[PDB]
Amino acid sequence: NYQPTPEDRFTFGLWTVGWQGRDPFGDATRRALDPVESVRRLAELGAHGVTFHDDDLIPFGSSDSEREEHVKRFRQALDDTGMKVPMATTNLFTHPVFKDGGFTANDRDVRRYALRKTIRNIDLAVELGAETYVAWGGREGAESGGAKDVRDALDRMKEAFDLLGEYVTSQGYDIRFAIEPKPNEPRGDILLPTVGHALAFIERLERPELYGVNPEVGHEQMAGLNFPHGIAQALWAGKLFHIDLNGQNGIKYDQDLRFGAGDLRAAFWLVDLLESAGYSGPRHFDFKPPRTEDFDGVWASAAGCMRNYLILKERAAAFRADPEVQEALRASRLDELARPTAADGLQALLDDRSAFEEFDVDAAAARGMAFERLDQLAMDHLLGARG
Ligand SMILES: [Ca+2]
Ligand SMILES: [Mn+2]
Repeated sequence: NYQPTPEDRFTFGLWTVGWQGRDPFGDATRRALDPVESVRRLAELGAHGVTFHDDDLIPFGSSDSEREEHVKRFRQALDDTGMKVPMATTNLFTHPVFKDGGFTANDRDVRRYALRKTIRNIDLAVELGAETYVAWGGREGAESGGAKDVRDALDRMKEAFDLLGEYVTSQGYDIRFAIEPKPNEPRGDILLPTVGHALAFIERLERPELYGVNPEVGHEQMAGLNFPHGIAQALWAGKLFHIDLNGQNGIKYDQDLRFGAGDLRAAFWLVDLLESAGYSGPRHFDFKPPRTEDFDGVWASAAGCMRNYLILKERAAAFRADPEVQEALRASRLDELARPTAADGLQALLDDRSAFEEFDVDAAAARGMAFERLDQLAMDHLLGARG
């Protein structure tokens, strides 16, 4: 019955199950959770670990002795349970100082503060065991055209990331960075709005090897993009350092539903891809139990994240192992897609009359791709009508 175990690498942010339910239009519907309780409860559900923003773990503005107590208690709960902390991040979005951004705030003093706040938490993240440090630039962007010169902003963004890379290098840390794209919300448009834009930006950093992406299901879907396709591009680039799993119904505000909700078939094809590509990173849920729920419903929603991943993993595996699917894939020429177009080389291609001058385009055109039969096998497997 689809029971999670630590090898599944399922992780959760403190801010996920800890979301109190405040929204644009609404006061909290749930009391705050102690991070130690979340670690305990998630461990009992079969999670592998947890993640945190600085300000989730240590309230903003804490004294040194309050900070020490929060960290000691958390480290303790982790040491007790065997829960890991594979990723951490900085809150560069809540405090009003970040109203125009952290790294790309127009005010230079805010950009410097953002970097110092991030570096403090990188040290803590490393201490607690994180392999990935995420950046979600949710305040980087604009509501209006004159407010933000994007080339200058990208210069500032690059400067910031490059300084963070210099910092980790100077310390000999092994931690790597991952940019979590989002196209909009809370800014009217956010910089680096998709996986593609983040991948492209990373190529211009001084040490690109230190940076990858942390794509989120719902975020790419807020641009109407195909999340599995974007993950394939990230994999192709060697940059899928981490991933955020959740659900989203289409182009609208960022819902952060439990994984499996929203676009179920996209969830199926995503799990298929991660498993068959051998992604080995965390399966992290950046989700929020709806504010309709009480704590029982929080834990049910968290369990459902994991359950749905495991159901989908079984269905995708059954699909790929079915001889009838393997024959359909061949019928649709997926194998031919894996062959070089011209391993014979350019000159041979140019001189090959069979490729062009003498190619029977009509016979090629007439060959059906057989994609609908393939996709109905996939549907039948997902729905358990096969497998
Ligand atoms: Ca996320
Ligand atoms: Mn989101």
